[PDB]
Amino acid sequence: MDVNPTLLFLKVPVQNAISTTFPYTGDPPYSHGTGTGYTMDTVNRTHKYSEKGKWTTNTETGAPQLNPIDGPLPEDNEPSGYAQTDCVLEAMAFLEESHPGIFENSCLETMEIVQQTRVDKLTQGRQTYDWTLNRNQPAATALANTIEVFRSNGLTANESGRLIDFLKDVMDSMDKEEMEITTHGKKKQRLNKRSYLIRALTLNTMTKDAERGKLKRRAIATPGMQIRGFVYFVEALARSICEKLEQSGLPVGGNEKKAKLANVVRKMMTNSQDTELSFTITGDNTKWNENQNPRMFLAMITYITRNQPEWFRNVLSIAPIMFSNKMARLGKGYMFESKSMKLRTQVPAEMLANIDLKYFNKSTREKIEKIRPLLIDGTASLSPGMMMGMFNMLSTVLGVSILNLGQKKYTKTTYWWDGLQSSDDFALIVNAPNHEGIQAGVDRFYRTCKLVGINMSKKKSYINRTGTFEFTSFFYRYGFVANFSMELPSFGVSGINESADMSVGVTVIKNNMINNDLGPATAQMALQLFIKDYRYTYRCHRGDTQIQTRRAFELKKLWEQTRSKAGLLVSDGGPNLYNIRNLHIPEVCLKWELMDEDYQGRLCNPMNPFVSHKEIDSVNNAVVMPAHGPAKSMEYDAVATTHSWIPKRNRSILNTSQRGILEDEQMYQKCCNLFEKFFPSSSYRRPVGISSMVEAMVSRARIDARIDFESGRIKKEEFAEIMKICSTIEELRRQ
Amino acid sequence: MERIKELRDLMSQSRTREILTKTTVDHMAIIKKYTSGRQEKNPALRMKWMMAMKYPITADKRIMEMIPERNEQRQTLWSKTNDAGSDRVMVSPLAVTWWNRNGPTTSTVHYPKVYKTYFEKVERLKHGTFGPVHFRNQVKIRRRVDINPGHADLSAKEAQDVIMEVVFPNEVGARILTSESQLTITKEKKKELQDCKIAPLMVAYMLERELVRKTRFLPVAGGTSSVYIEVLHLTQGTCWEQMYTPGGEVRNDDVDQSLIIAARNIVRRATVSADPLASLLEMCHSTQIGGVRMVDILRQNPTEEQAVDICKAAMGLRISSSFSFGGFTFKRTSGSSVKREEEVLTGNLQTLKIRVHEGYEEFTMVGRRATAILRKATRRLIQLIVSGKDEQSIAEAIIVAMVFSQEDCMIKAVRGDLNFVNRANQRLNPMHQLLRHFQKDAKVLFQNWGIEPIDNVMGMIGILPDMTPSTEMSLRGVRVSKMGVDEYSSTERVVVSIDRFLRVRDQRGNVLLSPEEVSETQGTEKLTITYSSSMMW
Amino acid sequence: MEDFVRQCFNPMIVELAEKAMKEYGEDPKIETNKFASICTHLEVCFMYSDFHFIDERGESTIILKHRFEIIEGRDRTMAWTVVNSICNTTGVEKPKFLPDLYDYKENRFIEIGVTRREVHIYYLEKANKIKSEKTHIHIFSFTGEEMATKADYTLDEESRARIKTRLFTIRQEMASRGLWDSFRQSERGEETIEERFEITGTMRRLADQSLPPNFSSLENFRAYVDGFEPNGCIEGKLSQMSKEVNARIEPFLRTTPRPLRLPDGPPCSQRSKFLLMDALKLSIEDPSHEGEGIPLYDAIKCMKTFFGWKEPNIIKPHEKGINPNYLLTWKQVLAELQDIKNEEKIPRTKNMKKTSQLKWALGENMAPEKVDFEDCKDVNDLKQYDSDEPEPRSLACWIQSEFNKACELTDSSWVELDEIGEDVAPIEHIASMRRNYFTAEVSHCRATEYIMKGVYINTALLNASCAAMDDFQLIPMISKCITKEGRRKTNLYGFIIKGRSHLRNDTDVVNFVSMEFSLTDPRLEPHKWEKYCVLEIGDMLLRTAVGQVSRPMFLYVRTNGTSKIKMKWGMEMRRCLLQSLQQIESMIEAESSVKEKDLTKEFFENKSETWPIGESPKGVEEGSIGKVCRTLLAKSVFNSLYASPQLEGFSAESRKLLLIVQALRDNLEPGTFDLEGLYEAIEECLINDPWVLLNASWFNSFLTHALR
Amino acid sequence: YSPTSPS
Amino acid sequence: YSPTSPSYS
RNA sequence: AGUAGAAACAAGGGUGUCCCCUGCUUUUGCU
Ligand SMILES: [Mg+2]
Repeated sequence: MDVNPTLLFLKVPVQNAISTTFPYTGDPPYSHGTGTGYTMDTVNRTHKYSEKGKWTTNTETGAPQLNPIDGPLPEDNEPSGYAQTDCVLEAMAFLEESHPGIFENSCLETMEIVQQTRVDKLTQGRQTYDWTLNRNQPAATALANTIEVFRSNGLTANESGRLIDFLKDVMDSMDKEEMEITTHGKKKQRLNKRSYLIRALTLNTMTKDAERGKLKRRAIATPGMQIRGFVYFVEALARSICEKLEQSGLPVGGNEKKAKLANVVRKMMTNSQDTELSFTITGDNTKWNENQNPRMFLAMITYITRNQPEWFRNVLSIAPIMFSNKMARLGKGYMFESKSMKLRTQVPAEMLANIDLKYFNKSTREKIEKIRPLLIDGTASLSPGMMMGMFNMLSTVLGVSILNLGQKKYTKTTYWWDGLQSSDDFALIVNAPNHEGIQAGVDRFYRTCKLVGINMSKKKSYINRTGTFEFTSFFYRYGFVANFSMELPSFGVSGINESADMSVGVTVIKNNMINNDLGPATAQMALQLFIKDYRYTYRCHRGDTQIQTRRAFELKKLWEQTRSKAGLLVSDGGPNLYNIRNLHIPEVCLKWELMDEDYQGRLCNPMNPFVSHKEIDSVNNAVVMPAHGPAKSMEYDAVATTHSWIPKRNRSILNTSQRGILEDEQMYQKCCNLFEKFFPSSSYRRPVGISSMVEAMVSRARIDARIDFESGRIKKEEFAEIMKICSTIEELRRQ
Repeated sequence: MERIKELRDLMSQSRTREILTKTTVDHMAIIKKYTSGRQEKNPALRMKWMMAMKYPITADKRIMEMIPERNEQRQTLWSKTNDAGSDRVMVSPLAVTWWNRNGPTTSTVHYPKVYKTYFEKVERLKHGTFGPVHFRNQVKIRRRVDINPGHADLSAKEAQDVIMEVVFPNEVGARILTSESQLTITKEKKKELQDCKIAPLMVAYMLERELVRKTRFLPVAGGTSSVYIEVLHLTQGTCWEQMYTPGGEVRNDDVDQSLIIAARNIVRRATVSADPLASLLEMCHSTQIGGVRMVDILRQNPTEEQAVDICKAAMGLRISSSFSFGGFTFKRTSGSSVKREEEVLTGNLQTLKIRVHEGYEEFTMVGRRATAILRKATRRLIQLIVSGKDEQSIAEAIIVAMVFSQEDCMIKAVRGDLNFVNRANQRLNPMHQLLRHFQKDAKVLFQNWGIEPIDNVMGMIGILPDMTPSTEMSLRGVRVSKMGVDEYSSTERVVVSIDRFLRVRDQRGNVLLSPEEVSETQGTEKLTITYSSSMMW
Repeated sequence: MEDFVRQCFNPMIVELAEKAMKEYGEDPKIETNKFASICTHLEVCFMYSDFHFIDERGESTIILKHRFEIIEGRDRTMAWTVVNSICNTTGVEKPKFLPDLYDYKENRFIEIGVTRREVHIYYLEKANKIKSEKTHIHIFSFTGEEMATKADYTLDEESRARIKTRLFTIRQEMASRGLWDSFRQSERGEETIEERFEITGTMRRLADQSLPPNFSSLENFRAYVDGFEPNGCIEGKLSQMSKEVNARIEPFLRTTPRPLRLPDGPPCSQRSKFLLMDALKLSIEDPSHEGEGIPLYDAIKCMKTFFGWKEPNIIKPHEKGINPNYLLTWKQVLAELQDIKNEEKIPRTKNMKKTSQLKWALGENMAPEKVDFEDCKDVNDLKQYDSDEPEPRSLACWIQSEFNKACELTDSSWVELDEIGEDVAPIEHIASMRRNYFTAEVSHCRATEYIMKGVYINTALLNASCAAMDDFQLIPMISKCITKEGRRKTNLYGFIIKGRSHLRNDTDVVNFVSMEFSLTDPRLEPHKWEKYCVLEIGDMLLRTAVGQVSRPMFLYVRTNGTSKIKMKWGMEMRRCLLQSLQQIESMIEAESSVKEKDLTKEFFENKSETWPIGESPKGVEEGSIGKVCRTLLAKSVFNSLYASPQLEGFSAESRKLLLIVQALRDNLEPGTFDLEGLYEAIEECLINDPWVLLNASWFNSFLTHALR
Repeated sequence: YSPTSPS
Repeated sequence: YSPTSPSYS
């Protein structure tokens, strides 16, 4: 007897046991070295799929650009980038005709958005590329560096705080004849027009990690701070358009997506005895982000923004232009080794332009030779494609337009089609009287997609009668089935802190019960396993246990001291009182009535030093990375206690030349913290004011001292002393 | 005192002096987030790796003078080394345990008053009662519910103003609270939270979490309520239902039901009135629900109900673009149609002047007990996928869909004259006349509608004219879906206009709501309702 | 007039005025009558407030307390803050709008006004605008007139005279400049400014170079788009397009699919971090729970229970290694254990000496020196890092045996789940009984032993790596179990020596040397042990049913490596359980939704229902629900142990083929656009991983069985 | 419960 | 016997 | 050697064998 779990599918339908096919209990693949090879391969592929285009030499950056728009029509089934402008415009026009007034209302809503958004909105990013430091930095740090450099160069239109004013500052800086930057031992560096222009259009390329279902790694890109605002406005407009389209799967969540898929599937499937067949295609596009063209996006935005103010059109149009004139960094470079001398060294990618080719192997040599013509200032010119792929919502609009072209009033034939689109993914359904009509409709859809620059992966797609299908790992078999493995990595210690981790684990179990058909017994065992893992990770085993750990002594002393043991938290060696009924209750409140007065007072002491409160937006809010998709924000219910501490940070930067920023950071904190001591509300709602920090602080100190003295809470001596100190600060401000 | 001393010491140094004297208050929002610390890319791995170190936690410098350097067992608790990018000091979890077992104990009496949401949750769970477990096929409808029992339906801005007044009284600014409900909440919270040592930020966050209505699109199987959805994981399942009654009542549900009842009664009394618009406006401004004026509730309550929508649009506010017919709300999904006036003859030899809709169209119809999706052609019905709690609800949905289809097949099914009138003794439009006539009885229509065979597909079943489930036969384009037909998520809020007869018309001119679309059901008010107008006397 | 105003005021006053007018967004060089009015207001208010203090009793003071508090000449935020604080503390209700200043003696807010017009007109205007009755209003005139509420002047006659004199002299100076007549004050209109966003300069050129080929300027493209109307563009281009661009459906029938092509090469070898089926454990009855005692003391006790130690000798040498180093490593481990034994004090951890054998076995100083490129470009053999495909390996028959042994039941329980809250709800009781059935079926599965062993080993390795990154640390492989008689046992599998662990990247490798006890002779399956050096360290007298039989006891010694990510994911292996159990639960619930009752007890105590789970020469074999649960648990565990990108790729690609086969089985008429491409994508993921090769072989068997 | 298998 | 958890006295 | 797989680890910096610093920080995007 040889055990063969796959044979279980001979009785249980594949969907009903789909979780058996997801090996999400092991670690996902990771990249080990450099991402340069993947970036060069991506650039070469992008320029190969559109090699029958017009070659131009940019007058500003002096880079060679490839324009495949309105190029030769495809003659084979290979991926193509020769989108036709008139076809895209016709698709947009028919989308408007199907939903009259959609573009106008979306434009009005987004225009109202534009005049109100603040520059600080750009701080809600993740590792934005920094042209000043020429490296990845956190979004807020990159924005601050850019603002400082702009200010030093007489670009101060962003003092108003509006994002559009920052965009005007970027516009003006683009025309500057010389840019001054400060590099850490502060030193001044001067960039000419072309150098700064190439830096502002640069994308930092790296390799993606923890991706599932792929054998080969792929490269991603991150833009700088010069293009984030334009992309933000474009994505806001695209989101407004998508919200009003019933065939768009964004930005709604999983439940809404399932509802829409069920609605469309039931709509199309149902028919009388024998009048028409319906076939669903579980399709998937190939090289989605390497064949989409920024020029087509510019055409789409131009058509969408018809009969609108000129400034709105320009603001929405800047982003496609920049993306059309983009450049990509070639990663860290490569590493060379010498066996005879037993040596290793790093070769930066900036040197690949004129490096000897004898070091590299055949494939890398071919890649370098192919990409050499495009290299400029250590960056490769990449006009076509959407490598970074931050237009996830305009592509959804294009796909929805292609889907909408399938109405019977547009095909002018017995066949028609409908379905759902989610950026790259799509589910199609074609209805036709017979199989010949089905084939005709599928061919029509495929050819229209080719005309609009969308390529369907014939290798990754299939067609079957519209009863069962898949869409972004949602499996439908006459109803959506559960895929628990997808959420398996979420079942564990999140890694925020004791209280937050407990809250997040309990909430995750509750939500997987509510949504993913997690069974009661499975939920109970998940609770048991989470408690075990939590205890082992945080070394908070039960006080009476004889587990040897650094924290065992303190927990044992607290345990023997306590009278009511059931009131202690699991973080303090207490027992686990959670069950299915009370998976929605925070732990502190769950066992509040069982806690001793002394222990309760100590644990819930607002005078402890372990609790630090940042801006309210981060209160009871955590970042969780799912198995698939981008990182998400999760809100958990927990009482702030001594277990809400913050773990220590990385100190590697202390050994580099960038340590200067660290010191700088600390300085800011001081001032910021001092501000909180004068404006306690400043952490809740962002304060506004053009006066300097010191002026507001001294004014508030004067008013507070006067009020407190009038209230009689402070003796005149203290008021006089603080008045004198404030006068000293006020005079020292001038000098 | 100490604040100015700290400011002076800060102003002593040169670099920090420049930072303080050259950065505006607006720039604070940016420089405070300035950090060299990359956002963690694998928090689970980092936590598992760092809890094996000696000093993984960070704490304020005060910890140095608050707990001893070493434990009784000579175990170090905190280390002098500062945390990167701040003045905090690295410490071990043993420090936290030592604090919990030996730290300064303080009276915690405001905690139940500050974290009211969680303590109400636990009280509701404790006082609840359970029932039997029913093992049966479960039908789950995805609906937009509000998972936040116990809130005062205050929006973001009003909640922010109340929180500012309660927690940071001197920073209120230029805003003066007006609505007496807001004043009551402010005074109450100020009294309860007087002399509270909890950090202001946490108190503000808890107030915001408690006062604002949240919402989620969830697959509800049974009742919908802020107290039933809260315990959804424990009540419904894949194949079981756990009977349960939460041990607590929430004022939001009470006010919702009372508002529905009051709006229905007021529109009913306005229909008879000589001036429906003026009478409705006066009744809106001259009534109170549980001590709260209805005008304030209407501008804030998001509950959906034909009477509520009519009252909300009367004074002038945006409402859902979906139109009400036969007690069902229709949201258009795809397609379009043009209104063409036509004359038609019934089976009783009567002339009806109707406004047919020409063109392909798709609608989703949502009702109290059943929901469906309808593909409709010009004067012809293509498909009607329906699902309801029980047979009667499905029957009502099918009747309304058939009438809406405007097919001549249901026209010639009419027997007898159509002389239906409203409460004000006014003739109704032909569509509603037909709907009422077929709602009284439907044997002839269902019999004289059509019969076609179907394909047995899982999750689907047929219905015969006598309304009995069938597996090989059904009506024309009508199918009953065993699995719940999910409703819509978001509805467009658009401007509308109301005439003197309370007929709500949008910009395109089509009627969305009318008093004849208000249900005749009368429930029991949960909150006392008082009417100060002369009519209700 | 700008010079007249600027030169005739205190620099501070003009600075405050200009800041205040800028706060509104106005241009000081454009509007100046407003500037003059606001500067006069600031001056009069400052004279009103200055030269006024309050002594201790609360009386006047003319040259400490300040009688007047200023509101004008401040940012809206600061003014609102101060007024709100004053209203809160004093109790006086704050006004709807912003007053000019506040007085403490009478405790009320007072408004100051300076107007060319008659006092009464401006007084009425401001009074009926503010609409306040508890705020004072004071109006001044350029001609010397002045009036306050109820004709009550708060300021002394001397102060009023001084203010009047200042106003008169400034008016005389302005008239001397001659612009006094053409002043007429100025009022706030609250203008609205339309937005603008121009594309010019370099960005205009970039825009002109980012259009379809046929257009030369952005304006031309915009004009073309605005005047665009759909005229059969898509249809014309579809007609033009070649017919070779089509999506032709290929009918997928029972005769279409073919078996996957497995790679060819040498047989695959074992690559797990510890022995799975060949592991031998020395056990001692100790009444302690998981992770309670000192690992080293338990290891010593377990070692004591075994008699029959033999002088080590190489049996199966490591082909590419130095076997004498492995022999010396084992000898050193024995010596160090003896040293700790003869110490009368067992520390938590032991640091091994950095001998030559351990230096070699743990990869000491094997990283090439890091040098600058300019210092080694001339080296003859300097080249790119080897980045070829992994060499192909053919599937071997030992992985199937491993999986078969991992699905078996054991005589000892291996998992002791923690407590949870007591059952209060009937659904919770049903869940408790269902979970009891599950954990009974799962507690005695060899896969659970693998889970516990892996979790313990990875936890110990990670903790040791973080705690001591510079020491060769000894770690016993220890497990805790409960026998069928209920007696607790502590088992020792072997030892692991962890080397230097300065792990920076999540993929950085820490090397270790693992020596594990076993009873299987390597020479039977040499290809499985290519990475090992197997020794003989004793002859154990096993107790068989008939009697006692002596068999050799081997030590599998190898060098392995693990990263931070691999160790972390090995610490979370317990969640594997969940997967299997979830799959089981949904299988019961689905069958319980038709019978309107719970069949968990029926399924687990009658074994009437079976599922095909294996293969036998007679055909397909069916097992019970417990067997299915154990099989799914074992599959999840082996996925955890043998994780690799090849497995991920194979799973993702073969999922589609499984779905297509299922659609064929459902009679849904499946069709493919490029099946050969899909087969190539599936096959590209099979290189050398035994687990992925076994999964592919299973898929081939399922394909053969599912189409007949 | 005492798990048992035929093998 | 069991070649994993045997008895050896 | 070993890990591992399209490129890497098998410690990396610093200062004059000891000592000092570092364990995600030249590399983790987007709704
Ligand atoms: Mg995709």
